[PDB]
Amino acid sequence: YRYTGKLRPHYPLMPTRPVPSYIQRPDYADHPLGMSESEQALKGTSQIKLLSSEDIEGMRLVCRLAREVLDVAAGMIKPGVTTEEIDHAVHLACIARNCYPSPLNYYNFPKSCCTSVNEVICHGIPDRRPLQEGDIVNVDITLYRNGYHGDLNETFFVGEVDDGARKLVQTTYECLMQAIDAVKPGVRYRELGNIIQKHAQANGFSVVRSYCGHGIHKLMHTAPNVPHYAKNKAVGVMKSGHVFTIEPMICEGGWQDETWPDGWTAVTRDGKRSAQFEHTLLVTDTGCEILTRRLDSARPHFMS
Ligand SMILES: CCCC(CCC)[C@H](N)P(=O)(O)O
Ligand SMILES: [Co+2]
Ligand SMILES: [Co+2]
Ligand SMILES: [K+]
Repeated sequence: YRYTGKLRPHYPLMPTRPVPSYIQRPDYADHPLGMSESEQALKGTSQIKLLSSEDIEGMRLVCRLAREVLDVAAGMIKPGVTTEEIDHAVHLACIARNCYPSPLNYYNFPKSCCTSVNEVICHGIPDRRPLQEGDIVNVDITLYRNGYHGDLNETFFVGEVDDGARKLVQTTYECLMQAIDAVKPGVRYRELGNIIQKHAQANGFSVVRSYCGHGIHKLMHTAPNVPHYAKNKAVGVMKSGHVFTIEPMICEGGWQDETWPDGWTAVTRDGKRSAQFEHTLLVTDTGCEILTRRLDSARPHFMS
């Protein structure tokens, strides 16, 4: 394998972290290949679930807890801390909240969160590499509680970063907020990518195409599929009761991605940097509730 950038995996990994048996587990947790019976059963569906009041409560809770855990991880970002150390803290933080770390054994994913440094687009595996001054790092948190998953991520600065890093992360955040702002009943899911690409491109960045936002509730990933690029073919129209994510990945260079031989780590083919933010959103009668919103600050971590 020829790496696309300077980053390399830092192995061996610590042995897999166990979750106490009293934490309720999603169906794939114990599947030998980490496959989900219920996602298999609904694979290929276009029908978007209208959540019940009890579902909405379940989603509010799990998403609030996911936010808390992401916030635990943000508090750790600094030069010298390994992504593994971050994952350990995130794993304990999930357990402490009576939640299962959703990524753990999802299609055999080895860790409890995704850490994506620099040219990693998404799904980086926490490992022995210490964070370095000037890195950007996304931490992606997904938690599972009482039958519900809650999904969010933020990109962070590691010490002082260059102007190019500032601009990429800022623009990425602005792309997310511009898309969220459009969400309300009657809007086509395919329109969000127009908004995202328009802003990214205006700033000289490209929009990853291979990974999309998604419905989320009882399944981790389900309808609708939500592309972040312009003129996509997404099916569906927003209605009050819909729950989905928007999670744009934006890049310094080209949009093209490839996967490391670990089967997960998605990197820019050119080796240039990529940033992402993600919220889980509930469509309301009037607009949208940001279920994974920070409660104790109006701003994401990179802005302070
Ligand atoms: C590799 C795992 C993928 C998933 C989380 C897994 C439950 C991510 N949080 P995503 O949907 O890519 O935001
Ligand atoms: Co996520
Ligand atoms: Co997601
Ligand atoms: K990245």
